[PDB]
Amino acid sequence: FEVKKWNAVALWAWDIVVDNCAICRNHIMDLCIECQANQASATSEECTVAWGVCNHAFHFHCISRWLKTRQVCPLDNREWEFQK
Amino acid sequence: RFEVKKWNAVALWAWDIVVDNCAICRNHIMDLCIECQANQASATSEECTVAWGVCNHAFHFHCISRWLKTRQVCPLDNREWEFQK
Amino acid sequence: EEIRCRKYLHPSSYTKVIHECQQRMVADHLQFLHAECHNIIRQEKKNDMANMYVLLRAVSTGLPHMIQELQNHIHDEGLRATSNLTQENMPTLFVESVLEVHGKFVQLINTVLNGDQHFMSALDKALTSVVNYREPKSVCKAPELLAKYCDNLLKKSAKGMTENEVEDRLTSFITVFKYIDDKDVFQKFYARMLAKRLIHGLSMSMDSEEAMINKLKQACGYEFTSKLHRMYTDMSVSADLNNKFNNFIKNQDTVIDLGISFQIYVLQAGAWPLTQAPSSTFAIPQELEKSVQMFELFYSQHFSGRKLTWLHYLCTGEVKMNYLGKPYVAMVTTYQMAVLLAFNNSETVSYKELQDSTQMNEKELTKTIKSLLDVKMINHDSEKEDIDAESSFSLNMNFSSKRTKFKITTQEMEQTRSAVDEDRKMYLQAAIVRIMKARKVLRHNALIQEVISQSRARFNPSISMIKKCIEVLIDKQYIERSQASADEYSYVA
Amino acid sequence: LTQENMPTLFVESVLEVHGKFVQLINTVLNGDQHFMSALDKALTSVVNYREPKSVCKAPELLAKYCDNLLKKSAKGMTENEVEDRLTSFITVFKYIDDKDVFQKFYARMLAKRLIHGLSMSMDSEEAMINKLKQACGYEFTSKLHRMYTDMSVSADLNNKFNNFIK
Amino acid sequence: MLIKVKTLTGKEIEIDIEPTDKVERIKERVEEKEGIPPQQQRLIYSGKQMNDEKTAADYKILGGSVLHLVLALRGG
Ligand SMILES: [Zn+2]
Ligand SMILES: [Zn+2]
Ligand SMILES: [Zn+2]
Ligand SMILES: [Zn+2]
Ligand SMILES: [Zn+2]
Ligand SMILES: [Zn+2]
Repeated sequence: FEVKKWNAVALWAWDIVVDNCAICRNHIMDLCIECQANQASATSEECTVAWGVCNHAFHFHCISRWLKTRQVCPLDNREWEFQK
Repeated sequence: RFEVKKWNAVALWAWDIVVDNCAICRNHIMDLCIECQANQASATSEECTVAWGVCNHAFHFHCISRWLKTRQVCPLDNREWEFQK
Repeated sequence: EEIRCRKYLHPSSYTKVIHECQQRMVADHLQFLHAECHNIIRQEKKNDMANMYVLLRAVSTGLPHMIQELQNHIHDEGLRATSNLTQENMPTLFVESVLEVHGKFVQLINTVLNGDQHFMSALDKALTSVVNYREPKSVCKAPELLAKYCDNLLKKSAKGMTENEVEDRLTSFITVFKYIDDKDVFQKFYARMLAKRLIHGLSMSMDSEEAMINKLKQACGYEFTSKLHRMYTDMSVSADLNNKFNNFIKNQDTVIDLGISFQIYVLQAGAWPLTQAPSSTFAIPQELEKSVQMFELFYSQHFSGRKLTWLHYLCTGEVKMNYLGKPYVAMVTTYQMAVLLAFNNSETVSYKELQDSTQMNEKELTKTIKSLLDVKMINHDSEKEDIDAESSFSLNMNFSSKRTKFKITTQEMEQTRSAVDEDRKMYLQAAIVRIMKARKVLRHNALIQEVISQSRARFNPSISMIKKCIEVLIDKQYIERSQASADEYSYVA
Repeated sequence: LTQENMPTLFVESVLEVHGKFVQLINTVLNGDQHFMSALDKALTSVVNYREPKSVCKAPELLAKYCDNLLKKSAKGMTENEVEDRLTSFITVFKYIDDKDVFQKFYARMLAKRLIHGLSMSMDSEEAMINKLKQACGYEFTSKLHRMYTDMSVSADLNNKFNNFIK
Repeated sequence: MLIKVKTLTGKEIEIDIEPTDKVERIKERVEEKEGIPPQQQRLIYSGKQMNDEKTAADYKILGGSVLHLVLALRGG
């Protein structure tokens, strides 16, 4: 089969910067620092984005650990609640 | 003896693990610029100004200056840059 | 014609005959009516406006020209009522003028023009085009002015507006606020000027501040007021933090004293426009290091994972005199207190020797010492003009203050408000006699209109205060009232 | 309301209610600011109505209403009619009191309305985004306005890339 | 040349006239920011009052200063 044309959407951000899970102080694309160690224990699939009202991006482990003893986003002191 | 009566001071708090950084240089916003801390620390230093613009982001003066050499937009939200708070 | 067709025609053709009458009596003469439109709407002839609207809505392409003419006329009345204002009282006059134009034209459209939605949209668009009227090659002058207006309506001024009155006034403020094109700049001034009100204790009442903050939350999205709201919901808990900190003092782990009231106002570093001081590093005065470190520990254990920065920049404190006589309660910025503390240590004060104590930049240290010597708290022992590294200082005993708790520059607002109101009356004294030098006789009610016309670009004059002020010219033998006609007036000159 | 055509009928109902009442305010009661503010509060509680212990419907419903208005629909709604509706839409939109959520629902269905070409016309969304910033500020409609510009640039970048072929 | 002339309540007057200008038109702008008409304020230059053109260089060419104007009426 051949394709005459196709529309490819792409997302671009400046490579010097990157959205980061500041709780683990690592890349969103990269892993959280607590699963950076002992990485053989967990498959690290559950280290995804937890989008919410704060409109930030985090590793799920880091934000969930923060919500274990806190109740606010670690960038703005707003009531954190998962959205996506 | 001048004895103080009352002190209505203030304080600004941020979560320690979450450090605001100049996104170009990634260093601590109160620390030196990436080129200030590596190239011009000995010469002059004390010149890594925390720039604020209509973008209302956090920047180092040298970082944003080298960013503005070949473009005009803020490297966190792609607005029009003014560094005028 | 409609009566005739109802009387003589079957109803199934009622609408056609009236439609066909219009397309032969008010549509084919559209050039005549549309040429008249400019005059018929410019002089606000209300009966003529009503007839014009009832006869123009019928024609298909009849309304738009009148829409455009109303938009232009409202634009002109906006500029004429919002230009060459006094720089002294610009914000209140600006907001009041826009509210007056808006109210009068809402009255005109939705009582005489029948309040068609097209006309209301024209009002909104034109008045938006005037309440952001930039000077050529200049930034828009609306956001800062409305920020100043709100910041004057919220301060504890001597006006003393009642709570219901201030709520109604702030609803009107929302009405005039929904037109500024760059609302982002507006909350950039407002956040800066809400910082002043919630850190110097100048808010009239936290109820009013909460009402205003929450009132922006329905005219703009919750994201728009997130920076604004997080300040108010940080001062309202800061006092509780002072209570909890004093309770932590009451733990009495050791014998602890602060020698000070120590009211603290921790603020959220993100949403507070207070700049994290790039320069002017500071070393805390030794009289207060213990309190600083104990507060740091209290904010550490009782609230984990938190880092302070001790923004001395805006830190305001007060200190008692060193028994120099006439005991005054001296309140200074913490920049000034440390310098004057090292001054208290020894009468001879060298600039270089106080560099070590304060540990700060000289460019604002000179400003602090200059402010100290402006009220002559400190004196320059050397007679050289400015302050260098070798400037000498000592105590100026002979300076006296009429107030013990005297103020260093940042119930006196009552006197200033009366003086401003006096100048309003003083100008009104200097407005009456000009008409007397123009026609020498005017009616009681006709004189009031001339006062407002003379003060069109100035403050709005009160009708009752005219009567009280015009009697000042009577007993001063300037002007007099005719016996036969109370409206008739004359002057001796 | 009929759930198949809930958004447009909802907006028409609330807007006609507001119009009738605001006409009644000053044609009869001289138009005090008190009564206008009372109408504001009342219709604010009206359009915000929700089933208890459940999410609200106003942001999603008005997002879908503006999607209907800006959709390239077969009904042939003209530019003047849709722009007049949007100018009327802002009056309803002011009463939501939860606007930032509406901005998120609108933004998500703008990506659907942009890549798939379902937009009425790329010069008609400007009459919508710039009609929002004037009523909610610049940080409210900032994500939207970076999206809409990308269409009128990347497409140009298309001709700036095919030329790179040559 | 900005003006900081006081008034009956220590108010401000914005003449914005250089010392080469005449007080016949310099005092016009000073009272424009105050409220009085130009030909009504008997401006006193700390010891003398303006008359005719009254070029501002005659009054020591002071910059701003404190010109305590007289608010007498019927002077037009
Ligand atoms: Zn993480
Ligand atoms: Zn993980
Ligand atoms: Zn957040
Ligand atoms: Zn940097
Ligand atoms: Zn640098
Ligand atoms: Zn940015």
